[PDB]
Amino acid sequence: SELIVNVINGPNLGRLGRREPAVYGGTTHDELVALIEREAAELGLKAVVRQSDSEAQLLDWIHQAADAAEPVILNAGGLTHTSVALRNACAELSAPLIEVHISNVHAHSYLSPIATGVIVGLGIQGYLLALRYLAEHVGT
Amino acid sequence: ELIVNVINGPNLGRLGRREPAVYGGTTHDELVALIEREAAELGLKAVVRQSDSEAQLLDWIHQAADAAEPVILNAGGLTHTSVALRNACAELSAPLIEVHISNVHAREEFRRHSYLSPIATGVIVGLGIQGYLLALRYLAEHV
Ligand SMILES: O=C1[C@@H](O)[C@H](O)C[C@](O)(C(=O)O)[C@@H]1Cc1c(F)c(F)c(F)c(F)c1F
Ligand SMILES: O=C1[C@@H](O)[C@H](O)C[C@](O)(C(=O)O)[C@@H]1Cc1c(F)c(F)c(F)c(F)c1F
Ligand SMILES: O=C1[C@@H](O)[C@H](O)C[C@](O)(C(=O)O)[C@@H]1Cc1c(F)c(F)c(F)c(F)c1F
Ligand SMILES: O=C(O)c1ccc(O)c(O)c1Cc1c(F)c(F)c(F)c(F)c1F
Ligand SMILES: [Cl-]
Ligand SMILES: [Cl-]
Ligand code: NA
Repeated sequence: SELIVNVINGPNLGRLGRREPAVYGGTTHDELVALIEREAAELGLKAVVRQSDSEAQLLDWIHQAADAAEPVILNAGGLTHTSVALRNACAELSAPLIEVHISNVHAHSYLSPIATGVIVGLGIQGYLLALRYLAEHVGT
Repeated sequence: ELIVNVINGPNLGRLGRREPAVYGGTTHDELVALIEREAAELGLKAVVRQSDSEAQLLDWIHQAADAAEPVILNAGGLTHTSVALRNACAELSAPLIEVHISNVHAREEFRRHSYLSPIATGVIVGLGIQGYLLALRYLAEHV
């Protein structure tokens, strides 16, 4: 069966493509969802791509990915340097966790120390590169 | 076509020989071939070089700066320890992608941080040797 991958975007990402397109790119979150779904499907993956500004909703999704042993690509957005609850929930995942940021945040994520790996600064392509890693490192 | 420089620092010459259970069984020589194959596939040329010498790495980075070529850099044992390397990289006009095989944020970061991360285009850590191939894909799509 095709590998289910959850792609979770946190606060601010709802404004992707609308807010500061000269910094984070012109692609909207809707277009990002479609691009990720297409590329995942090409790789034999099923991407479940969601955005929320609610910490509670993000935790809720992470908990389901934990129980289901499904990989997660997480861009915590505005919660990246603030939510300990996200860190704590992600610590319970039993499949890979790839943290992704569009911009190079380094120019102290709670998530990075507990993620499998991290991709930052590579734009929206970072999500696609994370998919390609998972396609090669998680089996069906 | 585009020429990409992959530069590997100290320790990376022992890839596949040192702690293969941690960094993988693929040797640096085999990594070169994997990178070369992927660059052929993507329509890029890749030059892959490794040295344990900081001075040698600085020379290669200065040369990439003068040539205006992109750099994929795994500073290896110099990651947390060479300001000079960062200064050299600051003069690169083409993209700079930092790659680490291991997730450096998980293993040994208490005080110390990568010097390169703030000035890199982007960073890939923890994705194993595939991280190099992923960085190549980024470069192919971006010039
Ligand atoms: O929401 C954020 C920032 O709070 C975070 O520090 C970086 C971040 O996670 C990233 O580079 O992916 C993301 C950056 C960011 C924004 F900061 C923002 F305001 C947006 F509208 C947006 F689409 C966007 F991607
Ligand atoms: O929370 C859920 C599921 O319980 C529901 O069946 C679908 C659902 O509401 C949706 O497609 O938006 C959502 C699916 C879902 C998950 F099931 C999940 F494990 C995630 F990690 C996740 F990000 C995600 F979006
Ligand atoms: O040389 C290093 C470490 O000194 C560095 O902290 C991380 C590092 O840059 C990375 O994960 O890519 C690299 C890790 C590492 C090693 F630490 C090492 F001893 C090797 F033989 C090796 F091949 C290797 F990749
Ligand atoms: O918030 C805490 O201090 C804490 C204390 C005791 C615990 O058993 C515990 O799990 C936490 C919360 C916590 C994590 F869940 C976790 F995954 C961490 F990496 C962490 F540092 C942490 F501290
Ligand atoms: Cl890609
Ligand atoms: Cl790949
Ligand atoms: Na495609």
